[PDB]
Amino acid sequence: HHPCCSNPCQNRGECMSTGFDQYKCDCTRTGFYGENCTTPEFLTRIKLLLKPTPNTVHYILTHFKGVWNIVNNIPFLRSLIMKYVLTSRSYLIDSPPTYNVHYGYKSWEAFSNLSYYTRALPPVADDCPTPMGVKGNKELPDSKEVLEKVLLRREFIPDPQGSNMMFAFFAQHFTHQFFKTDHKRGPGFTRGLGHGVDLNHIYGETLDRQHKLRLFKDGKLKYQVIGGEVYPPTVKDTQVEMIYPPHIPENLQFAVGQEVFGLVPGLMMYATIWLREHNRVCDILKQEHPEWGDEQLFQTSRLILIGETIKIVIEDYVQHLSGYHFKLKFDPELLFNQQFQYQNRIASEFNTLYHWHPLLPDTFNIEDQEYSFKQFLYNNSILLEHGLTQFVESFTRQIAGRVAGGRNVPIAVQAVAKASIDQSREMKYQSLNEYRKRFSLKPYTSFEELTGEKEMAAELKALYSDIDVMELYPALLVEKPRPDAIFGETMVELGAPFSFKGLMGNPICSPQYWKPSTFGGEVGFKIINTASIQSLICNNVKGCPFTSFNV
Amino acid sequence: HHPCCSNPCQNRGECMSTGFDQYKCDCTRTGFYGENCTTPEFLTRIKLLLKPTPNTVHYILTHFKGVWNIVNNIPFLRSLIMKYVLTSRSYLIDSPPTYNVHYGYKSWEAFSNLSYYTRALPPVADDCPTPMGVKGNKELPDSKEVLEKVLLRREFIPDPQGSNMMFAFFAQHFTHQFFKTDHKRGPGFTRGLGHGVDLNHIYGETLDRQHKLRLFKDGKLKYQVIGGEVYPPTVKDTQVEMIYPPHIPENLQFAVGQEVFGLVPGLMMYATIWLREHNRVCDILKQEHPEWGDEQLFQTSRLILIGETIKIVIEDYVQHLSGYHFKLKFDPELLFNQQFQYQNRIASEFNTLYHWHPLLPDTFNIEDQEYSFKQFLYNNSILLEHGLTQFVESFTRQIAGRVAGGRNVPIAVQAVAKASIDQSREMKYQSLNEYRKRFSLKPYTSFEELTGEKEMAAELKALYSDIDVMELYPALLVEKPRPDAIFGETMVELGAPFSFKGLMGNPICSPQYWKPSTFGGEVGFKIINTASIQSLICNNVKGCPFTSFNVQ
Ligand code: COH
Ligand code: COH
Ligand SMILES: *[C@@H]1O[C@H](CO)[C@@H](O[C@@H]2O[C@H](CO)[C@@H](O[C@H]3O[C@H](CO)[C@@H](O)[C@H](O)[C@@H]3O)[C@H](O)[C@H]2NC(C)=O)[C@H](O)[C@H]1NC(C)=O
Ligand SMILES: *[C@@H]1O[C@@H](CO)[C@@H](O[C@@H]2O[C@H](CO)[C@@H](O)[C@H](O)[C@H]2NC(C)=O)[C@H](O)[C@H]1NC(C)=O
Ligand SMILES: *[C@@H]1O[C@H](CO)[C@@H](O[C@@H]2O[C@H](CO)[C@@H](O)[C@H](O)[C@H]2NC(C)=O)[C@H](O)[C@H]1NC(C)=O
Ligand SMILES: *[C@@H]1O[C@H](CO)[C@@H](O[C@@H]2O[C@H](CO)[C@@H](O)[C@H](O)[C@H]2NC(C)=O)[C@H](O)[C@H]1NC(C)=O
Ligand SMILES: CCCCC/C=C\C/C=C\C/C=C\C/C=C\CCCC(=O)O
Ligand SMILES: CCCCC/C=C\C/C=C\C/C=C\C/C=C\CCCC(=O)O
Ligand SMILES: CCCCCCCCO[C@@H]1O[C@H](CO)[C@@H](O)[C@H](O)[C@H]1O
Ligand SMILES: CCCCCCCCO[C@@H]1O[C@H](CO)[C@@H](O)[C@H](O)[C@H]1O
Ligand SMILES: *[C@@H]1O[C@H](CO)[C@@H](O)[C@H](O)[C@H]1NC(C)=O
Ligand SMILES: *[C@@H]1O[C@H](CO)[C@@H](O)[C@H](O)[C@H]1NC(C)=O
Repeated sequence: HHPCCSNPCQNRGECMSTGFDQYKCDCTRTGFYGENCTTPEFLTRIKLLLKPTPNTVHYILTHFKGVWNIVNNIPFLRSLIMKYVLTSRSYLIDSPPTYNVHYGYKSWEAFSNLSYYTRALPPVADDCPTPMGVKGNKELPDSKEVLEKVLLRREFIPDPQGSNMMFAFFAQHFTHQFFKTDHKRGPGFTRGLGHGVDLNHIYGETLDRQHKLRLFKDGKLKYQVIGGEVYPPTVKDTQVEMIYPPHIPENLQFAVGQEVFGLVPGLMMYATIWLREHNRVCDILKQEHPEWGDEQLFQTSRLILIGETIKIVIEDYVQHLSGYHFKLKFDPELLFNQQFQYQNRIASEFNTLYHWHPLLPDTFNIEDQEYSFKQFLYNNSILLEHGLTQFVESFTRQIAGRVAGGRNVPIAVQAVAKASIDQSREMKYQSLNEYRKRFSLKPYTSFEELTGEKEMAAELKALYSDIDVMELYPALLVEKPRPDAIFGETMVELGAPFSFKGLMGNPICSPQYWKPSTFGGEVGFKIINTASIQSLICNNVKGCPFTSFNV
Repeated sequence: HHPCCSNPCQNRGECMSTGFDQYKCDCTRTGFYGENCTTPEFLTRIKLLLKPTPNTVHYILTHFKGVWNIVNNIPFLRSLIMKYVLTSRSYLIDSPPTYNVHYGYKSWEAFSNLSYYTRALPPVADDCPTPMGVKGNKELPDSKEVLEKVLLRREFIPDPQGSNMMFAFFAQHFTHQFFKTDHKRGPGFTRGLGHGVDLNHIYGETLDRQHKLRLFKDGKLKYQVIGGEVYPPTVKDTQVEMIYPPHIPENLQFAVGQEVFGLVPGLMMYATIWLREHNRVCDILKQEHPEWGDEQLFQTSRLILIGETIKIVIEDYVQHLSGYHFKLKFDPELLFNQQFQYQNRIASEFNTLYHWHPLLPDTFNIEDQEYSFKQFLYNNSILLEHGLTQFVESFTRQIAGRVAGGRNVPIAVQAVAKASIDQSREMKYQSLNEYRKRFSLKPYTSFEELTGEKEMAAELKALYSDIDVMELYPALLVEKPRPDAIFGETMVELGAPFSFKGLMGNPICSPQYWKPSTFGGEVGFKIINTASIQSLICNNVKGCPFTSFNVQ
């Protein structure tokens, strides 16, 4: 079998076979040397002794509110701190991208083929004696057993950080522009060839699909008006393929950028909000530029909406998730003096970690109604009956479920949760602790240390036997959360690098794009730099209801 | 008409319409302010006072040969100079890329659509009152008149720098991996979706083509043996589509990565050399890794060959071309402490400036024979008859034409030269002087200053009237060359930025790829760092004939 099965190279060393049963480690630029890149250089010794742990930093960022208030109101310090956040996080990501499901060594095929998700760690070789390499049993524990013992919800565990349904559907809507798995090809393949925040979930992945969705007047998107209210246009009207059960009434077959968005009325809420926003921006730009044509109005609006999305994601969405007293900032200018690659490739593991199915409530509570999953799935009727105002008001009030801490996956989505385990096994994922080491974390030494608890830990110990073969996805959902937090350490420490890299790595953040002229002048530039989730809803929802990502 | 037609914004300022009759210039990070970004900031004033002109820097690099001999032997100093050559040139390129033929403003379509060539300068708007904007006549001069008066070869003018036929065909072979115009769509569109040095002209653009060219044993490419010599396989054997006229027999239909390489035996020469190199590297890698399979051997060989190619392009090809006494260096590590984007998008203007048709000779001289264009085109029998050794020996000593200086396009490719002018106009290119300002060069004030001469200058003046409506491509071919040199100023100052961006921007040059293990260990890595045109030929051509890019 492959000599690198045991994962012998440490500290980001590269393993290469040199014979049938011999390997070598390439310690180039790791700060380490020796056979396995474990002997630190003198400079690395001092860097290690002085580096605070992720949990220490977390404690500082979530405490001393009085100091942060001062720091937040001095732009020089705010910028300084945000600059460090962006750079230190992004440095953990290979960019240009490296491995994928089929390639555990660098290759031109792996670099150039955009159909693959990329990989932060190379897959376990096909001939390895063990699923995780050399450690553990000949098979991983049964998929269903792990799910039932440790993942499935008994009683609803609300998020202590206060995340609501506005946050939960935003997460789903937003991420489904870059997590679009090509199930025809396999779990390691993507249909999102733009690999980032391109807004294909609004505009369509292809030019053919985009042009069917456009009005070709004033830069706007097609729409229908039901009950005086503006909604996405119809499948029949546009000839835009969508996924719908055969029984859905013609006029509730809404056509939007992303094919799967008719599945959940919560996604159509955001789909409707964003379509209105685009046409609102068209109106603004037509005012500033009576001379512009349909095409330029459309493209400029799209760039503006990308900017708005990135702004909201950092300053409202990640801000909420973090729990920090420090106010995160969206400012491309922070990187203009830094080394940074304005490109992104979506990683399979980033897809895997974002399976936040525990966020889902037991029922979806609109106005006086409480809908079960069966009633809510594929029911755009609910959206038309209640309206966007009521949707926002209700979902702002409804608490979401806790992700870490264990046992909070709703049984309605049990098949999806199991699929996450099975597919990551098909894609030969390395172990939790291998991923922790990859992102500068200390490997867990026991199951009890993972869960901060005894019962689930005991169950897991019987199932996996060795902590060093525990699986990434299940561990993320059972991990001891931070104090009164939605996530545990591994979720934050892996997720933040991928996230900031996808956000800042956008062409619009690059110096030749980050100018008012790109967005139609100061007016369009202002729309981006003052965007918020509140103003998104205020501008596009009748009655301007209060909203936020917390209850 | 569009308010920005007159290109009012200077120094990289971006023009935006603010009404039917009005514009605004965005001067962000240009170092200038004011209505048209022409009022310099204080720091900018100092920088402009102490900045040498491209001409004086060229002088320094082409003189003081003894000084440069010392400099070339001081690793620290060589690194410092080479580092500045890379950075100062690269900042002239937009990366991520901006405009294209359909988009004079920034847009997601322009950014994300790999089928377009990008544009260093936005096209002239569709409703502008003149082709160049506001200046000059309603119509440009007849391109046939321009071609005939100042472009067409009278007597052959040899290159003073001594470029040979090895250099001319290497240029053609190398660049045709990334200049692959999509004629079914138009001249602003490409088929090279990799936009750089991916070696698709060897391995194929798509995975289907690659798999048909591969042997699936030992990482190797399919081949055939003719008279004990290794050549590419046939169309019949691979089912690989190639462009060949009907009269070409089955056995002479060689199949290579790039569809058009059957056109020219000089191209098929390099195709055969590089196929041999691939299979040679596979042999070496199998010796180091008897445990590896076919797929890893193929892929790792591809990565090494990409390395070899960049190494050769910088240290042999650009070196010869530059005329410098300073030794250029391929070293990715020079950029590791620098702000640099490891990505590339091929620019339409880079394609246009690379139409070096004056390089071509009147006849192709192999051993005893002198083949006309008609006898040479599509005639791979010439290659089998003489062999690679005689091809290398013959092309090494045959001189190429001078590109700049006028009247040196061979009449055989008359139609191709005219097409370069026509297509430029079709793609709504801005004027020569606009492109010069775009690259920090002084605009020419007269046709005489452009040509350094009187006869062609006056003909051009009668055709164009105004120096500010002179077109880019004709100007490059008529421009006053540097002393005893192949190119004029505009060719080098536009060409170099596009070039180093394409070479260093390649993912293998990035810190995570530039490691011995990417290339299968220290042996594989050393193949890259010791690669040269001579060694490529020595290892792959029987007898190891001597070669270089100059006649000597
Ligand atoms: C954080 C947002 C979020 C939530 C709340 C969520 C909870 C829900 C939910 C309840 C309303 C429904 C009806 C769905 C339905 C689906 N989810 Co999500 N999943 C979410 C983010 C994801 C991710 C991540 C994937 C995997 C990527 C993929 O398959 O495209 C996913 C995939 C899907 C798929 C494709 C099948 C597969 O193989 O994964 C279906 C169907 N969906 N999930
Ligand atoms: C620098 C290398 C080089 C040389 C020596 C060269 C000299 C020669 C030559 C002598 C052997 C032959 C037979 C050809 C034949 C052709 N050249 Co070149 N051209 C070259 C680089 C180009 C470029 C640049 C173009 C523009 C279009 C493209 O490459 O897609 C070109 C285009 C072509 C085309 C049609 C494509 C188009 O213009 O759209 C033909 C036919 N060829 N040319
Ligand atoms: C990058 O831009 C290319 C040029 O715009 C584009 O190719 C174009 O695609 C359009 C729309 O798909 C094609 O137009 C089609 O229109 C109707 C659809 O009903 C059909 O009847 C026609 O057969 C036709 O295919 C054009 O053919 C084509 N335009 C060209 C070649 O100039 C690419 O699609 C873009 N690339 C991506 C990835 O989006
Ligand atoms: C910056 O813009 C240019 C536009 O090219 C210039 O406008 C020109 O000024 C001429 C007089 O110097 C006028 O005849 C005419 O209005 C205009 N020319 C053309 C061809 O449109 C502005 O003067 C200049 N502004 C500044 C402040 O320098
Ligand atoms: C580098 O790593 C290898 C493998 O991880 C180490 O070799 C193993 O060490 C353990 C000691 O706990 C033994 O049980 C194994 O049998 C050893 N051999 C193999 C082939 O796995 C090696 O010691 C490390 N080298 C250094 C210098 O630290
Ligand atoms: C990217 O990779 C995929 C998978 O390797 C390629 O799809 C394969 O293409 C071959 C030959 O074209 C088919 O025989 C296989 O069935 C495909 N594999 C699948 C569908 O999983 C794909 O062609 C590559 N993309 C590009 C642009 O080269
Ligand atoms: C591909 C484009 C990327 C878009 C970004 C998508 C999602 C961002 C949100 C969550 C990512 C997952 C975990 C990060 C959790 C908290 C962030 C705060 C940590 C920090 O700030 O230190
Ligand atoms: C994808 C791009 C690949 C690179 C293109 C390959 C070769 C470029 C060769 C010539 C380009 C035009 C003019 C001359 C360029 C450099 C000469 C020395 C100038 C310098 O060094 O200061
Ligand atoms: C409500 C749906 C959840 C079904 C899970 C039951 C199957 C897994 O068995 C679990 O064993 C655990 C031992 O620690 C018990 O604490 C759980 O109650 C039990 O569910
Ligand atoms: C041999 C010296 C070249 C003279 C320069 C050409 C001047 C115009 O010669 C033109 O070029 C072509 C050449 O066959 C012909 O097709 C045109 O009919 C002819 O007008
Ligand atoms: C559809 O949703 C509506 C709410 O308007 C509800 O009355 C109905 O029962 C739902 N239908 C199904 C099949 O769930
Ligand atoms: C092709 O070249 C061969 C030499 O190998 C020569 O004999 C023949 O005449 C040429 N064919 C044509 C059509 O010019």
